[PDB]
Formats: sequence, structure tokens, C-alpha cells
Amino acid sequence: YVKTWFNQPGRKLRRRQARQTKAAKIAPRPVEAIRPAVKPPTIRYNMKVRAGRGFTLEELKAAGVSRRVASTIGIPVDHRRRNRSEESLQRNVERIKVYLAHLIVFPRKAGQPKKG
Amino acid sequence: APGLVVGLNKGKTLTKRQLPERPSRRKGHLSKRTAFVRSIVREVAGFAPYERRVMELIRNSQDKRARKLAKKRLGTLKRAKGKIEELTSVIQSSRLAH
Amino acid sequence: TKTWRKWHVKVNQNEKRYAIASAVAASGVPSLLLARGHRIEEIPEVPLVVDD
Amino acid sequence: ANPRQRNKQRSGKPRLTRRNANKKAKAKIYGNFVIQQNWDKHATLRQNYARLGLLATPNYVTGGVEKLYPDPDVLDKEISIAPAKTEVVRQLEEEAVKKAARQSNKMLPLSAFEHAYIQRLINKYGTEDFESMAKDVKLNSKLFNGSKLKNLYIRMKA
Amino acid sequence: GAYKYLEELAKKKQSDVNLFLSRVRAWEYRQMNVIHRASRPSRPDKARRLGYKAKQGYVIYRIRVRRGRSARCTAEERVGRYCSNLRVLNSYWVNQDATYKFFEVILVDPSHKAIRRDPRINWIVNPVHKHRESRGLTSIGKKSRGIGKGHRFWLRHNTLSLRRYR
RNA sequence: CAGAAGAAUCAUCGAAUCUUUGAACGCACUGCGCCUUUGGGACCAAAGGCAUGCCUGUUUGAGUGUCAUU
RNA sequence: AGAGCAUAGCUGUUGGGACCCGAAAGAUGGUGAACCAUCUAGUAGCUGGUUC
RNA sequence: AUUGGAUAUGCCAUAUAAAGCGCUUUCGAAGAGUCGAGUUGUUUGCAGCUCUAAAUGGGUGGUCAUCUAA
RNA sequence: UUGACCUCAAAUCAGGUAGGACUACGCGCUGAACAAUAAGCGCAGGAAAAGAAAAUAACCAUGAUUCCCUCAGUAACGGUGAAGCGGGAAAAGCUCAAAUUUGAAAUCUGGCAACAUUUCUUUUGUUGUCCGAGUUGUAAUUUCAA
Repeated sequence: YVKTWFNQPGRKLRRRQARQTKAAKIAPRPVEAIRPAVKPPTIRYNMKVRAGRGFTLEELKAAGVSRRVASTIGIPVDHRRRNRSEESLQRNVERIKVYLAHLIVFPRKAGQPKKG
Repeated sequence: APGLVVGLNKGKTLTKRQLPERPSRRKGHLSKRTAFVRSIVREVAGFAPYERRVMELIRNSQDKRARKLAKKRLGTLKRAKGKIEELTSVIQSSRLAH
Repeated sequence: TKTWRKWHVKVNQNEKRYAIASAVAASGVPSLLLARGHRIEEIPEVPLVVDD
Repeated sequence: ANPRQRNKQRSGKPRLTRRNANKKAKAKIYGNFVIQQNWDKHATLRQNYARLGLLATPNYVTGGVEKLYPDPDVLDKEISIAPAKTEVVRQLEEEAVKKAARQSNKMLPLSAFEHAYIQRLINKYGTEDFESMAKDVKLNSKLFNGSKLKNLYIRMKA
Repeated sequence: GAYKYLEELAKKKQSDVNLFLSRVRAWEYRQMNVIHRASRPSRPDKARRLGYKAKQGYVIYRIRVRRGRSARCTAEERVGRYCSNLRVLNSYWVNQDATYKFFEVILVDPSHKAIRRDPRINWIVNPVHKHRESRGLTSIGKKSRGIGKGHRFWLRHNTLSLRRYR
């Protein structure tokens, strides 16, 4: 049982081509969703900062975005992560606020029945 | 400019927040309705054959063997302790009612 | 014959930049151009630069 | 090699060919017509998003971005938008305003049933004690609450 | 309302009510064929909570397997092979005795338009789910092959991945 | 070679055709049938179907049913 | 008052079918004690050979 | 020619309706021959057999943390 | 009695569906040599499986699964031999059971009638009515993130 990496330049170009069709389908929105900033859970890397999965419910409510719409404007949700330190709430709320600063939202046509 | 800046650190200043309660942690609370439902079915289904013999031992007052029998049948003391307390609750209630 | 033979060979980058900085340097010396077979006996000047 | 591959190589039937291989050609843009018009057909999406004033990824680039030329107390605060660095972003933003401008009438009128429904309540229980008029049941057939009765009162105005 | 009460009456399987029923039901089931249709589930609340809904296309078959591979996992392979067209949803214990285990197996008709048009049970019409009792993709199949999250739950070892530049 | 002059040992291809067999399907495996329809010129022939399990439904009847029921 | 790290080569060594050829096998599964096919590059201190 | 997701715009809308956030002097159901134990096979889990549970409980980790199976 | 309801059957009763083939990849059962190994058997797809924690961890804590790189030939075992961590690819979340709609089974298949519709006279629907399914519970609702 042996594996060869001859398709390594083939697979990389397939991935790039897979990104370009995604960009074609969804033009204005970025090819990647926003991710939060979290700290690795170990004494070795705890002083580091990296990306998370999504923004917890305290990070959404504090920033001012409901949890239902957040999934629609590209902000992802992590029901499992929680905020134990306020610096973790702060680094990710401002991460949301800077995102909503640059976020153009296209209006959608809405059904308007004659009566009500 | 939305941009993630990883590496080095972001901050050493810490402030713990008293975390709320998650509702999945709430599992295992005794609902007021279901306690009644469990009790009524316990009355209806009767008692297990081995568990019936435990009642007689308590009535005959060989509680030491009652623990031994339940422990043998169930598997651990805390499982046997709860059953004995479950059984003796039946016995006292039947004796006051009848 | 087995396909998992060693086909591609690693060279450190600083070895690759040295070999290519040297390669660029030797393209400005007319002798090393004739001696490679290039018919540049009438080229006005080496290194030969044109405008944009 | 295989029997199935080999019998149709000897036979006289033509091979079910497909001239599908178009290497190096990118996926043509559909969706937003504005960006399609300003989409260079040769540049990569990281290059075109940048040239168009859009972020391809709000998250950290995991690699080395191209250097073509030798380049020389707050939870209540809100980030006062981001000015567009390109015309094309302003084109996208301008359309957002106009689309919202068309969809401005979010107030709804009333149908006949709830129209006379609100008059019957209004002319009997005044116009201020909405809780009391929600407490009555003889006229409040559907048993609306105070909050929804006020909404109908506002909606009937225009 | 009721399936709360049926939940805790089924938790005591040696009480007199159940043991008296265990003898009565097992005697009459052995009188029948090995695999036979059942109109209403012998355990309505268990069938309910396992996915069964009282509507057309939902079927139940009761099977006895000799005691002495899992017994319940067997009941699913034998029922499905019997009803070749139905997709097996689930399975549950109904009864047992000294020489047999009686299992009920719920199946779905992939062709019935009450099912095919049901937004929630549509997933079973897809061919990838052909005979999930045969591949080990049911609940007991997932358990019997040790699939799950945990620390208590091959070729990645033997392989020799030689990268292009090595 | 023949061969016609919308030719073509051509291409395309969305319409029909697609022998006996084979999971192979009336029983058998050559034969023997059955049923219905079509007809021939009551009988015969041809055509159609006539394999099992299971699912949803329809009709028919029956159980030693449970009743219902004056 | 640190001298390594990385690449390429050479020779050496340990595995891998392991310089090449050669010991009854055995096992699984089939066919009509026999026979077939694979696992198999099963096993060697030994034999014969190993090229300007 | 055949389709795909968008835009533009015409018509029709059963809206007496349906949602999100908010506040709660009222509430909050949670998967059993399963978990678990002894014991026996298989290769730690899984399987048979013997028994067989609980409701801030139960599993797992370090009086705590995390999780919420059938 | 009638006749309901339950079971029992049959029919060339309508509408269906299953089998065999392929098997590189894939999911199971099972298996000796020389090792979840060949084989044997069973079941699938354009991928299969897995999957939104009865998951880690002891941290400033992380956060479905899958693959890659490292962790590492390390721990552990006794040569066999991992997993968190980290870094990448990709990302998306959800539906039931357990609630009395109870001021109204609100749910659904099938027959028939017209209306349509088409990769299509070969597809797939709606409206109306009738009959069944269903109160031993089909819709809405809610799934712990609440």
C-alpha cells in the first residue's frame, strides 16, 4: 500500500478552479465566510490568537445581530463556544462591528398584498 | 478593513464572566408531572419478582440480606440503595393506607 | 520499474536564486554568449536593452 | 486491455468523443451584472476582487500575496460605515439605495373586515385604553391583545 | 399524554403486568409464522419514537430469532430480505422468552406517494439507502460496528505516502 | 466487384424496429398447455397475456368472531 | 566567547519481493484420492550463474 | 435549439394571516432488555448468556470540568 | 336479527416494486495459510461511509464530519503503535419522539372529472368531487442552541 503525489499540481488547480466557479455563482459576497478570533486551548499556544468556527450567541447579541439573520449575511454561529473572558467577547464583537461596517446589503423584493 | 490578524497575542488582560446556565445541562431534573406518571405506573405494573422478595425481607426485617439481594441483582450499591429506598417508600405508604 | 521512483529533486531556494542570479549575470558577458552558440557578432551592445 | 474497451476499438463505430478540455479558462461570471461587466476575463478572483474594491476573503490569507511592483468602552460605539475605495463599489452601493427606495412603503393598509373591526372598538372604548378594549370579549371576537390592537390603530391611519 | 405512561410501563419488563403479557404474547406469536405483518405496533410508543407514523407506506413486521452477530441486527437483515421492496427504517425489542427474541422492524414503502411526497421521509427514497439493514447503516448497525464519537469508539497505517519532493 | 445517381462499406440521431435464449416469467424444457380477445370457412388458428414475494388500494366471500340487537 | 540545518553525491549498514536461479509446501476456493485457480515475490546457512 | 440561477416588468395574492428581536408576578415534556454488573467468546469495542437500573440523573475526564446516549 | 367492528382468505382486481450485471473506489458479515490478510458471502453510489458532541481538555480554554501536514515512530504496549494540540483544504446546518388543534384531523394516498404542464403527445402537477387512510394520533407547533 503506497500513495504517490503526482496529482499534487492537478489537485491544486482543481481547487483554484473550484473557487472560481463559487465566485461566479455568488458575485458580490466573498468566497469565504468571516470567522472569529479565538485562542488555542492549551498552555503551549494559549497566548496565540487564531480563527474560530463561528460567533457565539453572546457575540451576536452584544454586537447587535439576531442569531437567525446572522446565518444569512454570512456570519456563522457556534452554539458550543462561550465567552468566559470579556477580552474574548471584546475581540469578537468588534470583529463583527468592523464587518458590518463594510457590508453592503442588497434589498430583496417583498410581497405586498393589496389588503392586510 | 475586515482582517484577521493572527499570531503573537491579542491581550493579557482577563475578566471572567459568570457563565449562564445551558438548558442541556438542565437534563435530569424531576418534572412535577413525570414524577406522578412514574409513581402511578409503579403502582399499576406491580413489582418485579426479585423486587417482591425484597419487600418481604424488609417486612421480615432482614435488611442486610435485602441489600445483598438487590446488589446481586442490580449491580452496584447506589443502584441497590435507590431501589431499597424506592421499595421502602412503597412499604410505608401501603401500611399507612391499609 | 516502479512509479514511486524519485522523479522530482529538491533544491534550497537560496541555491536556486544564486544559480539564477549567476545565470542573469552571465547573460551580460558577450563571450559567454558566443561561446554558447549565439550569433550576436553584430549586436550593437550587451546587455541589449530596448525601450518600452 | 479490457474486453469492453477493446471490442469497440476494433469495431467500426465512432468513439463517443467530447472536446471538453478547455484548460486555463476560468468560470465566466453570472449573477451580479455590475461585477460581470467590470470582471476582467483573464485575472484571478483574488486579483479581480481587489481591482474591484471587494474583499475576496475577510479572513487571513494563508500564503504570500503577489508583489507585482516594488511597493514603497467600545461595545456601544459603532463603526460609521466604510467609504468605497472604487467607483464600482459605489455602483453597487448606489443600486442598494435605489432598490431600497422603491421598497419604501412598508406600511400596510387594512381590509374591510379589520376596518369595521377597529371602528366598532374605537367608537365604543375611546382611543387610549387599549388594554381595556382588549379586555372586552363581546366585540373583541378574535380576542386580540393590546399590542396588536394598537398596531391596527396605527395601520388604519394610512 | 399516553406515550408518557407507555414509556414507564415498558421500563419494567419483569413486573407482573409485563411478565403476564410476556407469556401471553409470546405464546400467540410462536403460533404464527416466523415473519408476519402486524397491523398496529405491539409497542405504539416505541414505534412512534423510533420514526413510525400511522400512515400508509409505514409497515411493521414481527420476527422471532433463536437465542444462543447481534440478534436485533439479524431481525433487520431477515425482515428486509423478506420484504424486498420496503426500506427498513428501524427495529425494536417487543418480547422475549427462554428460546426466542421477538423483534418488530419498521419499513417504509419508497414508492408510495404518501411517502415520496413527505418532506421528512423523502431521504429514504434515494438509492444510496437501498437496504440499509445490509450495509450496517441502521441504529444497531451503527452500534454493532463501533461507530460514534468518543475515545471508546486500518489502511491509514500501512500506507507509505511518498510526497512528490521527498 | 455489384450497385443506384440525393449518392455515400458516410456522418449525425430525439422516431419506430430490435430472432431464440438468458435475473427469465404458463407448466415443463424439446414439447405440453390454460385463459381471454381477435378472427377463421361448434371447433380451430393467431395474437395477447397466464412466474413468485412484498407494498397501497378495490371487489367478493366467509370466522368457532366481538358485538350489535326487543 | 556555540556550529549546525538543508540539498546532491559516494561508500557502508538495516529493512523492504532485495543480485539472478533452484526445497515437499501449506491455506482458501473450486472441478470432475485426482485436478484446477489464487493468496504467493511462502520458506535457502545451500546449489548453479552474476556481463567492458 | 435545451436548460440554469439572477435582473427588469405585467398579472394574480386566500394577509382576519405568519415571523425575528424584546419583556416575562406563568411554564419548560428530553428516546429501557437500554445504560450498568458478573460471566463467556471474538478481535479495545463488539457478540451470546446470567441478571438488569436512575431522575440534577446519566456518560467521560480532572469534592470539580465538560457532555447530554440508547 | 339487521348491520357495524375485528380477523380470515381468494381474484387474469387495478398501481407498483424486488431479483441478475458491473465491482477501481465504498459499506457490512466472515476467514486460514503465508493477519480484520487473500478468499467466501452480502449491499450500494457518483462518490460511499462519517456528521452537527452522552467530543476534547485543565487552557486567556477550544467546538459537526472528512482528508492532508505535523504531533511521531512519540506516548502506551512489549518490535507493535496512536490521540488531543497546532497548521492547512472545506464549511451548513437540521428534522422527529416526549405538550390538549380540542373553539371544531386542521393531514394524506387512490378512483373519477376538467384544467394544465413537458428533454416529452413518452414528463410532472393543480383544482373539484367521491372513497379510503387516520383519533391506538395524520398536520401546525417545539428539539435543549432551547
